[PDB]
Amino acid sequence: SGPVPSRARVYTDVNTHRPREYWDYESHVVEWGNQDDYQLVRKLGRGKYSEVFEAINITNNEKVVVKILKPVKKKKIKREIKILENLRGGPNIITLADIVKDPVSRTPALVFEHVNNTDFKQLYQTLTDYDIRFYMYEILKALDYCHSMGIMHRDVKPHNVMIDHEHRKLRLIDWGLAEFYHPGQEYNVRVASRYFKGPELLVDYQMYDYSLDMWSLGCMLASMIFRKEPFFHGHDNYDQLVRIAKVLGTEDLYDYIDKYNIELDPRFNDILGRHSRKRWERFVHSENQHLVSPEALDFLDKLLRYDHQSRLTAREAMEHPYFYTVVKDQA
Ligand SMILES: COC(=O)CN(CCCCCNCc1ccc(-c2ccccc2)c(Cl)c1)S(=O)(=O)c1ccc2ncsc2c1
Repeated sequence: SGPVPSRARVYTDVNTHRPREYWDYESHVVEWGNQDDYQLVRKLGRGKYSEVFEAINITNNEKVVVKILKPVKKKKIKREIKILENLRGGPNIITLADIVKDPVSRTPALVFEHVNNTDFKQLYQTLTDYDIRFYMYEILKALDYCHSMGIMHRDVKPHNVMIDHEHRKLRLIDWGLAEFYHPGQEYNVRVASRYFKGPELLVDYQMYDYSLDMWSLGCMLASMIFRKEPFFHGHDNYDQLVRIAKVLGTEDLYDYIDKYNIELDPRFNDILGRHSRKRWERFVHSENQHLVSPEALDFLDKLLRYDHQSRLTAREAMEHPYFYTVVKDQA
């Protein structure tokens, strides 16, 4: 039998209609810029595959961020660089400015345009319904753009969204897990961070697509409006699907595995159990009411859905009533 195949409801054949070099990144030659142009100022972060530094380009004296990579397969470095190049100049997409090798350490280093990230202290406590609507709109601009350019990000989460609230700016970053959509293709499922993995990942359904991104956007929206970070708080990959099941109910889950004839690790059968889909109102309190609205919950419900094929698209999301004010305040 085997799993039932799936296509993407949108942007399906986008990459097919492009020159192979667009998506066949293994093909891609990298021209190394001059590592002496940049001097590193201070470390900004550390993140498993990369370290990040603020640095200055002594050619012209512009501030800049350098991401020094830890060893990864060249094919994956190529992949990140091609996607960044393909996406450069796109809405709220980080801008890759240069690529440099240390002459000795041989570690590759991506250089980006400087963007400031306002502290999560000043942010979280002062956001308000409006600001969240705004920035969710900004994220959807990026997701619709990358999806329309045949790319799925595969690691949407707070840590990969930078907000410069002084200048009401937002950038979607860390494209090192993004990959190109191709109809037919079975992809690796152990991608994204645990709280944001869609159910397709958790059940080992590999023929997924851009729709994966929309699940994690939902996971973000959820923890913002209910102020519950992370929203689905699983202790391991299995229990993660249990946390979801405990909100979205087990009935819709099994319908999903049936529709796509997915083989569930017998392990899950003894852990999922029987659960009702919960109404959103039991996550609402006094402390968070001000972010929760009928439109917020309609929007959220239409992202957080086991069946990838039935989640909103990025465009659909942008057209939802939840954003009616941000689309008018921007015209
Ligand atoms: C390894 O990474 C780190 O150590 C942290 N980095 C930056 C990440 C900062 C975390 C951003 N979280 C803020 C955030 C994001 C989204 C929301 C939001 C969610 C739902 C609705 C509306 C908003 C919120 Cl509240 C906060 S970082 O290293 O310094 C850094 C800085 C600049 C830069 N430029 C290109 S890559 C890069 C990396």
